[PDB]
This record gives sequence, structure tokens and C-alpha cells, in this order.
Amino acid sequence: SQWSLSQLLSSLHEDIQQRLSVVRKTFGHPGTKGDASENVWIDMLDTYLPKRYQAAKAHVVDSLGNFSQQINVVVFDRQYSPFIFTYENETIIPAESVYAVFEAKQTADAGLVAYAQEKVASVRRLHRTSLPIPHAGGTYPAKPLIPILGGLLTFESEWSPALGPSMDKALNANLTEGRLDIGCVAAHGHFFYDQASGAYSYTNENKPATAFLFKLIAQLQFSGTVPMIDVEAYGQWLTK
Amino acid sequence: SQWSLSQLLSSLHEDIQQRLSVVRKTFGHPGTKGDASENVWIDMLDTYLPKRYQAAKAHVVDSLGNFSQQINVVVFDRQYSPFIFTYENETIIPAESVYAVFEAKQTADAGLVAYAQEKVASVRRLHRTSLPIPHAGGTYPAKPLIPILGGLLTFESEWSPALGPSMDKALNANLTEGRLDIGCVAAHGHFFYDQASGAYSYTNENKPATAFLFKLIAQLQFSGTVPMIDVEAYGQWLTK
Amino acid sequence: SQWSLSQLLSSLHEDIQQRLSVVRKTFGHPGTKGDASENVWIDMLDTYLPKRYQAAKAHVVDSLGNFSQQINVVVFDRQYSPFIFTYENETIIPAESVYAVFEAKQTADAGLVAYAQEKVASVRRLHRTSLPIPHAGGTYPAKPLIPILGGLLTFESEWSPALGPSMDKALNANLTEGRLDIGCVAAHGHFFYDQASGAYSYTNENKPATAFLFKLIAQLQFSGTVPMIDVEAYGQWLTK
Amino acid sequence: SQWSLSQLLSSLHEDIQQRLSVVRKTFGHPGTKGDASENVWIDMLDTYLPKRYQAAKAHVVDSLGNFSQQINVVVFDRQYSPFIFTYENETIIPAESVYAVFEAKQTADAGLVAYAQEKVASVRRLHRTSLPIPHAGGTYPAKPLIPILGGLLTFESEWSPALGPSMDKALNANLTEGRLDIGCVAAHGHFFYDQASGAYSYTNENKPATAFLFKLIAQLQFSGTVPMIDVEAYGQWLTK
Amino acid sequence: QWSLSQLLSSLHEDIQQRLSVVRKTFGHPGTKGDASENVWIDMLDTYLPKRYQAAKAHVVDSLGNFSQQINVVVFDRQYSPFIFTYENETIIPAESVYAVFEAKQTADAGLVAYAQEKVASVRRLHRTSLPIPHAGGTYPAKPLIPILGGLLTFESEWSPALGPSMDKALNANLTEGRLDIGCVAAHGHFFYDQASGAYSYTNENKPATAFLFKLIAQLQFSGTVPMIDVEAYGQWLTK
Amino acid sequence: SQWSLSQLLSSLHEDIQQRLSVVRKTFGHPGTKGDASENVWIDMLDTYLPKRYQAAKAHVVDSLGNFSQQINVVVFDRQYSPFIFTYENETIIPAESVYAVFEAKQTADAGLVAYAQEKVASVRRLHRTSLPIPHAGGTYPAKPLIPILGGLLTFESEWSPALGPSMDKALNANLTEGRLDIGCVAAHGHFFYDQASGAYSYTNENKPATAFLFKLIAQLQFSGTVPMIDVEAYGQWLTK
Repeated sequence: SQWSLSQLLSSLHEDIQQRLSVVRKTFGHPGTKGDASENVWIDMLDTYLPKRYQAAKAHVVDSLGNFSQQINVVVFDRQYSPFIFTYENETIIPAESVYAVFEAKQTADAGLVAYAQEKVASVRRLHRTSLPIPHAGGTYPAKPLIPILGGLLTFESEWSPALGPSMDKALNANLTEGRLDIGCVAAHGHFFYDQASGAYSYTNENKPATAFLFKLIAQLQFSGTVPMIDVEAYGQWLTK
Repeated sequence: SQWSLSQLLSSLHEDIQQRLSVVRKTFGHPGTKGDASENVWIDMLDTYLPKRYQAAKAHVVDSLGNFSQQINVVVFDRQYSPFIFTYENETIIPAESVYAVFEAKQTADAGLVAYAQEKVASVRRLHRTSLPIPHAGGTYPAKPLIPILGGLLTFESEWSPALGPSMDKALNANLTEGRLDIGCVAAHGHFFYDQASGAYSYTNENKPATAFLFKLIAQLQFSGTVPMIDVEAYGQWLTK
Repeated sequence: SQWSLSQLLSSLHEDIQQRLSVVRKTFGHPGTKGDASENVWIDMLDTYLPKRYQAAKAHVVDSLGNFSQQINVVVFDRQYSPFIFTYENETIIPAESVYAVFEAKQTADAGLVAYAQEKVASVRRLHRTSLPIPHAGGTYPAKPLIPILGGLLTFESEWSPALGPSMDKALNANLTEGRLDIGCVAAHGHFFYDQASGAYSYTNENKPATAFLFKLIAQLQFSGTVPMIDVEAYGQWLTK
Repeated sequence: SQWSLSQLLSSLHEDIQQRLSVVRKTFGHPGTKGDASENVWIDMLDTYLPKRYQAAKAHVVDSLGNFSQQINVVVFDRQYSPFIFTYENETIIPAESVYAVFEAKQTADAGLVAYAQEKVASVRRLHRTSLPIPHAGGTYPAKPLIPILGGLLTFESEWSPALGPSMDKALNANLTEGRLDIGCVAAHGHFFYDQASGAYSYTNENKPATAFLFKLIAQLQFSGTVPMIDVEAYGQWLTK
Repeated sequence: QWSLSQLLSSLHEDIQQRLSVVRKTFGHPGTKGDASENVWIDMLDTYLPKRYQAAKAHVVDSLGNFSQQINVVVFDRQYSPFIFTYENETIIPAESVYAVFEAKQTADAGLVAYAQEKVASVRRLHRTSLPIPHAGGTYPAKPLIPILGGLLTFESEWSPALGPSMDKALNANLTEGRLDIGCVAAHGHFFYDQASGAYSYTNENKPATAFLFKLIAQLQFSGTVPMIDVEAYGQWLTK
Repeated sequence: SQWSLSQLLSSLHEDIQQRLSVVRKTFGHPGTKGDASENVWIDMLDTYLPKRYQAAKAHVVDSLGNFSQQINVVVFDRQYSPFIFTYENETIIPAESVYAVFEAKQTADAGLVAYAQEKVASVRRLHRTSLPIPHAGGTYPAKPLIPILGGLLTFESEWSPALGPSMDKALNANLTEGRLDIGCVAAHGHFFYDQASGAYSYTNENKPATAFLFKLIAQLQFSGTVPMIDVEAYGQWLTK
């Protein structure tokens, strides 16, 4: 009956780990298991992230007509950004709306790390517009393009411990367009890329999903709001 | 990744036990903990019971103007029954709509058993009308009044054994208006009253919340649908 | 402090009268005022009628291709009946689904009574199919067609007293296809057509909206469920 | 301007065909296109079927521990049937709840017909319990088991004519556990198995999605409500 | 295989198709109008940035004056209260408004004039504007934003739809009732070019999508609504 | 018929007073009455406040692990702030999210004023972080903390006049950490603390709930958006 902040943060994490564990052992069909697992991560972000952020599955498109791969957990703006197309509950968002790109799967291994790196690169390669921003105090120059964070969300790992030499090799194989900035292995720990030191930081236990959530919120704060989209750049495709 | 019926039933139970456990250790304020605990039990019944059943907190009233105590988990009909009054999300249902009456609290002990028995009695004492029932085949005579099931829902038990002779004593103290027909102690097992043998049956472990849910569904099937309410009996209070 | 069934019934009515009063004096556009008033009546029925009944605005169609007028408050089945067409939140239901037809307007007068009678007649003139009914015991012979109840719902009356000779004259002008069986003038009383005596019964005050609701439920009970629709009769209109 | 029953039925169909056509030409990822297409069919059935039917994706389980394949469009009862397990929006239903099983894909061809027949057979092979049914008039004998309807939903056909001899040969390859009783090829027509004649009936054009919907409703009516489930048979799996 | 051009074409085709079904299927005029408005509101609710709300409403100002009924208004709720909402009908303050549209099935001279009067009925309202507290301190009160006016239809009575007859109708009001943007879903879109002082017309080219993109681009210049002085409304609290 | 701004404001208030009056006389059980009364006030704020404000029941926690009392109506940010924990519909928010704190009860008296003062103090004692704010134009200095508004919401008063010497005495007993800045006695008037004069301002009648709402919105505007939370201060509790 004593309130405890540590207990709140532990329970947030325990809920995520428990739900992912139930999904893993109970749903026999791999597609069903994957859909339910993604549902957990999207629910966590929808529940806890500031409401300036949306979290969903989508494809990303740019004004040059290029498309990302399917992103199973994308974090994006809707306060200042349209969808490009949404129909029958499937969605394509403009590249200018994107804050972060994650690949979610039940188990981390070398193939999944490389797959996530490529998913992230498929978004970062897209072209983003940026217009001068009218506001209450006048007009800002166009905002410089924000970083798009990349990451991986799993329950388990092929490696034990999950965050060891094999994971470190896999992550360090792509520190450029496919760089993963943050990730969570819910049964084991979380990681983030420290730009000041140029290396990954790993934490085992210590409430992994909550640690991931808090690091993501803090990292996202540096991005501010997405730059202002030039929708008329997309409008060039109305005639061709 | 193989499908297992036993795993489905185990996961249903484990989810309930886990949510109640998180509520108990995380919410320091008693009212908050109680409200969250009741939310779990109501969510379980709303999710799994056949849709002919509603589950909610309510008071019960009869056409004699008498009221039950507050029932924190009542199972009732809405397909054939009106509310008597619902306002600002608080609700009063007619006695004729009731299928089952539960008291949900943290731990089973002598005082809670007696309190739950009195809650159930406060509903069974109410008067229920019953009219001949028009249907596709003609008209049935008024349905004989259905039993109202009584029950208790807890996480823990103060007794040792949890479902042992001390519990059996408290339950056998009221086999009439306050009789409890079914109950769940989520950390320990479930019980039910066997009318054929005139005694209680106890089962330890065996996925307690799922075992409770399945027994409740089976017991409810015997009640069929509620008898047909005479709403004009309540209308006698329009001139009073 | 003390529970009172009479108070529950009074408050139910007072809520409806107050909401209609606020709509009447506050919305200065006639269409807005009408829409808001209809919303009150539909909310009352949706909240309190047994869930076997739907309440909404709709047109009604039959398998002979005939359409009713627009019905602003129709009570109908959806448990056993399809929509014929629903699109952009506007709806057409089959005649076999209908239990009751109401016209809602702010004030009762000679023109409104005649208008409501014509609305009801426009539904009663429609053809209703009825098929033998498969059920748990086998197949019942086709259910004989149920009466469709007709009515009016207003707040005020041009006549003072509201339910006097002028109302009785208007109501008795149509006792066949346009007969109104039940009605509520929320600020004054309710009426119903007594088939045994062949005359209207009027009740002033006595919590009019609650009195109306209880009479409507009691009258509807005699209809049971709608007869079983022959959807293939509508399917005759699939040819080019 | 003028109401037309033929137009209502034509617009219902045209809406389905247009939505499926947009999905087909607009979503460039196969999983996304498939999900959106299934969404259209499920939306159609959820919107228009009587509310006694649920329509969703699910797996089916029986009281012998056997599971079906993943069913992308299942029509089932929830008024009288629990879920066996639902978690993170993915669901397993008992075999006793099932009315109809469909496979939904883009184009009809020999492989898809055989795949759909096997999907249906994977449900029909499951064991279904049936108990005596308590009701207002006493207790019915256990209801004899109802057929489960099987079907196929597509947009196009690889064959010319679409519903021609090649389709007929594929359908006639399984008239037992995998028999398809009804199907829709949205751009071309619909089919149904005529038990009296022992052969398939094909209808080209005539508003295919509406014709399919009406035939499905008429077929389903013969099934009445699902027999009463013996949940205690599932409870045998509660033991360690 | 994906195509951005196809996305934009399908967005428009969906709107045109839904409006076409409504027009031919709902025999009752009120039902047809309600369903058509539902399409336009759904399009804007789905695609506009979430800083914009789209609904039917009346507009009121702190001087007690009311607009006509606006069947499609685009307005702020992030920084603005409702003045009154009850039984799902709503009155918004003038300070919340970004854009005012009249939606009907067919464009003709009477509809253009009616839409211009609807827009004027909102622009005549008084809007307050207070200094704005924010993360950096307090901005001076924001100068009042233009309220955009427009029309949304499916068809046109004229040949061509956006031809000389439409141009005459629009040019009859370039002041308080000026329409800045509009869509004739079966034919094209128009906008008022302030630099040249004339209307620009675009035929085909996915009309509803072209309209949506131009609307978003025009709205961006308005930023957020100025900060309402709700206590100006409070003068009507006395007996 | 004629629109009237005066009437809009009168109806807004009259709706609140009517709903609170119905709750007071209709719900016999004190807990039910209190929940329904809180529901009215939360609905009013959720309906009318700008969407940058959330209104709900919650506990508040800070990065030092300290907790407030239970707050039945808190007004807070979610656009830029996470929840710390939300589970089974019960919620804990960070102190940095808070704009205003209210205690809502049916009747004002000396005990309640002191209780509301203690509730507010329990939130104001909490520590609030504030980081430099990234935005479109660069980075702002950390926003200075702004004081949290405190308040009381009731229907009636033990005193007549309600806003008389006894109320003034109770309010002036705490002008520091427990100071109430604004309040409404719905049947009588509203009050606010005038910082310029150092005294309370009382307004009788003048549509109290509307007058309260407008003063609240005006006071809140001065607070702008909450300062930017340092979630890593909370993350210190991940490892302890």
C-alpha cells in the first residue's frame, strides 16, 4: 500500500514482457503471433508517448515518388502532416511526417538486425521537403531536416546474454544510413547509440521496456516537431 | 509454436492472475486498487461471457420500491430488459434482469464471505415479475423465476488451506438466501455449490480464473433467459 | 440519501423534459433544433429500450420496390434483419424489420398529427414477407404479421390543455392505416389507443416521458420478434 | 431524385467492387493489399448481416484439442458462445460457434479453390458438442448439428468464362468435407451449391456482391442458432 | 510495385465515387445532402492535419452576433473552447475559424451566391486577439488571420464546369464573400490568386486531391488562430 | 427561433446545475453519488476546455519518488508529457504535466475547503523539472515553472450566503501552498483569488458554471504549455 515510483516503472515493464511472453507461447500461427506482438508495442507507444506522436504500421512515400519498405512500427506526426493515402485501414505517410522507424519481431538475431537496418535506411533515403514556418511571432526559416531515429523491438534473442558480442557486431555493421539508435529486447535489456562517444550503450535488466520508452522520449525531444511539409511537391504527381 | 488448447486456457488464467497481482502491488491507494481490481474481473466477463450477458457495477431495484446493496459485479440481461435509471454512467437495473451477483475484493476470509452472502441476499429478497411470453410459436406461460447465482471473486485467501475446511465452514453457514454458488480465488482455485450432493466442490490450481469462467457459463445455461418483465408494475410508481 | 423508485422514474422524465426545453430555447435554426430534439428521443430509446430494439432515422423499403417517407424515429430489428442499404451514415431498412414508427417535432398541432399519421401509413402500406422459422426445435410455421405501432413525440402542444378535444379530434381522424397507437407530449402527458374500448386514453403529468417509455415497452412485448424476412424476395430486384 | 430498390442493390455491389478495385491497383505490397481486401469483405458482412452473426478472422478449436487453419473470414455466434481465447486482438473461437467459413483472396484459380476447400475441411473436421437447451418453455432436446457453410471470396478469376467449366471442375473436385457452398467473384458473379439438384448454380452479373450477400443470409437462416456448447468438455483441458 | 500518382488518383476517385453513389441512390433531398456533407467532412477529417477540426456548426462572436449555418467549417480546438455544444449540435467562437465552406451537389449561380453569403456571414464577425504566453515569454497579440471561403460540389450546371459562367459568378464577390478555393469533384478545382487578382482553374488532375493539397498549402500561411479573449464573451453572463 | 449568446451561456450553466441536482436527489449511495457528480465536472471540462488540456482523476508523482494525494479532477498536459503509469483505467501522471488541481464534492463547508487546500498542497510540494526546449527556431532556455492552479468544485454550500464571511474565512486560512485560486459553487456563484489585490473576488449568480469555465480558461492561458519534462530524472528509478 506504500506508493513506489520504482514499482510503477517495474510494472510498466512487467506488463509488456508478460504480454509478449503470452503471445509467444500461445499463438501457434506465425502471422498471428507477429500481429499480436506488434499490437503490444504499438499499444505501449500509443498509451505512453506524448500525443504529438502517432504510432502505427505504414509505408512511407516521398515527393519524388519513392517508397520505403513496410514499417511495422513507425512514429510520426499528424498534427501538422496529412496522410498521403489511407484506405481500408492501411496507410501511407509522407516522409516529412516521420520521427522514428522500428522493426518489431519476436527474436533478435543477426538476420533481423540487418533487416531492421535496411528498413530504417529505406526511410532515411527518402527526400524530405521543408518550408518556412508561419507562427504567432512571424515566420521561421525552414527547419533543418530532423534525424529519423531507427530501432529494433524484440522479446527474445538467439544469443544469451542477448546484449553481448554477437549483438554488438551486428549493430556496429551499420553506423550510417541503416544505423539503429535505440532498441529493446524485452526479456533482457535495452541499447542505444551514444553519438558523443560513438558507441553503443547496453543495459541488462533494469526494466527494459520502460528504459527503452524513457530513452526514446528523451531522444525524440531533441527533434522537436517535424519540418513543415510542402504538399505541393507531392501535387506535381497530379498531372503525371 | 504448436497450438495447444491447454495453453490457451492457461494463458487466459495467467493474464487475470498477473493483472490482479500488478494492481495489488502497484496502486498504493485502496480505492484505486479496488477499482482497478474490479475492472479486471468485469473485463474478463465482458470479454468472454456470451453476449446475452452484461457485466457491470449496479444497484438493483424491484417493483415494490426496494433496493439491493451496491453490487460491484452483476451479470444481467439487456436484450429483453430496460434499465430503470442510468445517469452519468451510474446505473440501476430491475430485479428481473439479474442472472448473477458477485462481490469482488482482495482476500477471502470469514468477514468477506459473510458480506458477500448478504450482498447476494439483498438481491434475492427482491420481488421479480414474470409475464406470458409472446414468441414465434405463439405464447409461453410466464416463465418460473430463474435462480440468481451468488458468488465471490478474490485474489488471495486468509485460510490455510486456502480452500480448506475453514472456507467450507463459512460457505456452509448460509445455504439459503445468501448461498454462494460459485467463486474464484485467483491465486489458489475455485469452488462451486453442487445441488445434487448438497455440498461444495473445491478445485485447487487447474487454471482458477478459467475454471471459474467455464463453470459460470455452464451454470448460467440452466437459467436460460430472464423471465419477461412487467414494466407496468414499475409504472405504478409514476403516480407516487 | 435514501433510494426512491419514484425518484428514479421522475428523474428519467425530468432529464428528457429539460433537454428538450434547452434545445427549444437555445438553437435558433429550425433544422439544428429539430436534429437536436430527435437526438434526445433517439438517445432515450437507445438507452432504455431492450437491446433487441434499434432506434434510428431511416427510410423503409419493401420487396415490391415501394418506399416509405423519411421516418425520423423508427424502432426496428437488427438481430434477425439486414439493412437493405446503408451508406455515409444514412440508412434504408426492410419493412419486415419494423416494430414502431414515430414522428418527432417540437410542438403538437393539427398539421403535425396528420403528418405523423401519413408517415405511419407510408410504412404500414408496405408489403412484409414472412417465412417458416428454423430454430432449436425445428421449423415453426411462418409467423403471422405483427402490428406496426405508430406514434408522435413532441415537447409542447398548440392546445392548452395539450391533450384535450382538439387533440382527440385530430387523432380520431385516422384510426386505420395511419392510426397513432402511442404518443408523448413531454411537457404535458402521454396517450395511447386502447384497442379493447376503441378509444384513446390520455394521462396528464405522471412523468410523461417515463410513462410513455413504459407503455411502449409493454405494447412492444406483444409483438415478440419480427417475422423472418424473405431476402430472396428483395433479390428479385438484382436483375438488370 | 426518385427512390429505386434496384439502385440500392446496385450501389451496394458497386461499392464493394470499387473498393476491391482500388485496393488492387493502389497497394503495392502483397500483405497490405491482402489485409485491405479482407477488410472490405469483413466490413460488408459486419455492416449487413443480422447482428446474430459475427464476422472476423480467427482460428477455430474443438474440445478434443484440435485446431483449424487460420480462417480469414469466419461467420460465428457470440450471443450464446464464449471465445476460447482472445488476446491483443487475435482470437480463437470454439467449433460450436461456427456458421460459415470463407477464404478471401484476389483471384479465383485451381490452386485457390483447392486451398479454400482445405480451409473449410479443417473446420468441418473439428468436433462439435450439443447439449439439451433450456428456454422459456422448458428444455429442448440437444439440437442436431447444423452444417457449416464453406465459401470463397475473390475479386477476379483466372478463367474465361470466369464462372465457366474450369471453375465447375475445380469446385466438383470436393463435394464432401471441403465442399464450398457459396462464393463471390466480385467482378463477375456468384455461385452456390444446390443440394436438391446436386450441382452448382452460377449467376453472372446481377450485382454479384449483393446477390452473394442475399444468398448467404437465406442459407444461414436454415442453420438457426448454433447448438448449445458443452463448455465442460473444454474444461477437461483445465487439468495439469 | 507502388505509384505515388496512383495514390493521389485513388484518393480522388474514392471521393468522386462516393458522391456519385449518394447522388444517384438517395431519393430524399435532405438525406442526399446529409450523406454528401458526410463525404466531405470525412475527407477533411481523414487527411487534414489534426490541428484542424472539420464539422457542421454555427459561429458566434463576443458581440452576440451569429453566422448562418455552416455545413463544413474548419476550425481550431487545440486552443479554443466551444461556446455551446449540446445533443451533438455545436456553436464555435469566431476566433477558432480557419475556413468556411458550403457543400451542395451542383454548382450554379444561386449556389455560388449562397456560398459567398455564408462566408460573409462569418467574416463579418468580430475576432478578439490577446498577447500569447508561450515557452519564450509573451508574444504581442497575433494579427488576425484571413478566413478562407469556399464551395464544394459534385457537378456543375455549366459547360465547361469551371468556365465563363463560374468565373462571372465568382467575380461578383471579391470582398467579404470572396471564395478562395473550391472543388467541383467531377471536373476540377479553383483558387483565388491574390498576387494576380484573378481566379485560377484546373480541370481534371484528380480534383478532390488537388483541392485538398491547395487547401493545406493555403491554410499553412494562417498558422494557428489568434488567442481568444474568452472573457469578452463573459460580458453576456450578466442578467 | 432567434439565436442569443446570453441564452447559450445560460444553457451551458443550467445543464451543469440540472445534472448535479439530479445526481444529488436520485443516487442514494454516497459513493455512487460522488462518482456521478465528478463525472459531470470532468465531462464539462473535457467538452469545453481547449484540447491542449486533459481532465481526469489521477495521482501525481515526481522524479524524487514523491506522490500527491488522489486528485479527483486534475487538468494536465498529454501533448508533450507521458503518463508515468496507467493500468486498468487508473492513472499516475508526472508533476511536470499539471496545470490545475481541483477537489469536487457535493457541498462546500469548512472541512471541505481545508481538504481541498491539502489536496492542492500535496501536488504543489512535488518537484518539477524543466529542460531547454527544442523548437522550429532553435532551442529556448528552460521554461520557468509556472504555479499550478488550485480549486474547489461543489454544487451547494452549508452557508447562506454561500460566498459569505465563513467561506472567505476558510479560503483565507491558506494563501500559500494550499491556496485555492478558483472555484465554483454551482447553485450560487464562483470565486477567484486576485493576486493584484491579495484578496478573493466573489461573483454571485451570473451563470456560475459558465463564469467559472471562462475564468478558468483565461487563467490557464497564462500558463502556456507545461515546461519540458526531464524523463531521465524519472529514469534514475530504473536501476533502484
